[PDB]
Amino acid sequence: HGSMGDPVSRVSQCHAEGPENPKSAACRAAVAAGGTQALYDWNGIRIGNAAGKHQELIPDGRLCSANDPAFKGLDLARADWPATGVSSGSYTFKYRVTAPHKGTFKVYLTKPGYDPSKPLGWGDLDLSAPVATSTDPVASGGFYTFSGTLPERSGKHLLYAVWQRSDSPEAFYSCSDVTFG
Ligand SMILES: [Cu+2]
Ligand code: NA
Repeated sequence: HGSMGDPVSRVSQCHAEGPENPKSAACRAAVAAGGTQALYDWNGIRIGNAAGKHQELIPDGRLCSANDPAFKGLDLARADWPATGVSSGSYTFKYRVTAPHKGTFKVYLTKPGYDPSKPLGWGDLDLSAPVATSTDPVASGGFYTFSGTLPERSGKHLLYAVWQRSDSPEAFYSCSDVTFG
């Protein structure tokens, strides 16, 4: 259980605003669409029986909720999700982990031309060249820390992190909004 901490996941960012009266238009829309409970369960975007079949199990437009209706407010195609500013180059990812598990993280970045006003699909992600991978990182202080590389990009983008357990078919999913502008 967990979610991306740096760059902060969309679910954790809405939680940090105060789920009962969010600050941003985007998080207010997420709560009107899917309720406040999702934000308290920020560490629980999961598929119990994924077994590496992410693209088979998760429809386009359902990546940020992992096709769980509880999290459907996170699927909105907003141009205005609050975003972490990033730059191309080496990057130290921090994944906020509330329950450690053996397994592998892969982090994918949207392709050039990404339009956040359209639903997120697998086709929008560069799945052939993950920006980071980490197998069995060591939890410390409530985080996994692992490095990768953000490639050259120009404007609004999204990072999609898949955490597949190795002792279990369960996986966890995180989308983080970023901008290179
Ligand atoms: Cu867990
Ligand atoms: Na975005």
